[PDB]
Amino acid sequence: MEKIKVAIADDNKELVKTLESYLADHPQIEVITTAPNGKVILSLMENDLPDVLLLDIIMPHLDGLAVLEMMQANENLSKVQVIMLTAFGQEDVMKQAVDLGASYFMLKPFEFDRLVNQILQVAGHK
Ligand SMILES: [Mg+2]
Repeated sequence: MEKIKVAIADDNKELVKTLESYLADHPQIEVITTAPNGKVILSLMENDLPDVLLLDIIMPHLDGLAVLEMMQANENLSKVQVIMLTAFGQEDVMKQAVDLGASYFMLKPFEFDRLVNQILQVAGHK
C-alpha cells in the first residue's frame, strides 16, 4: 500500500493537530512534516519534499502565495502538488494561485474526506 507524502502549513495549530491525525490514519497517506508559517515550511522544503503540500494563504511573517512563488522559482512544483487552503476565497487570489502553480484550491470549512479525495486525485495513481 503505497503512501502519498503530505506536508501541512497552517497557523491554526488545532487544525494542524486534527488534520495530521486524520490524514495519517488514511492507508494511502503519510504526513511527513507540519509548519506554522511560510518561513518554516520553506526551511523544511529545502532537503525534504512532499508529494502534496496543504498550504494556508493567510499566515504570519510569510504567507501562502509567497511560499508558492518561492517554490515555483526553485523548481519544486514539478514534484509538489500544492493545495491552497483558506477561508479567504477571493477570485483574484485564486488567479494568483493558478499563475504561481497551485494544483488545487479549497475553501474552509471543508469536509476532511473530500480533501482526502482531492489528495488522491492530484497524487494518487492506480
Ligand atoms: Mg490562516
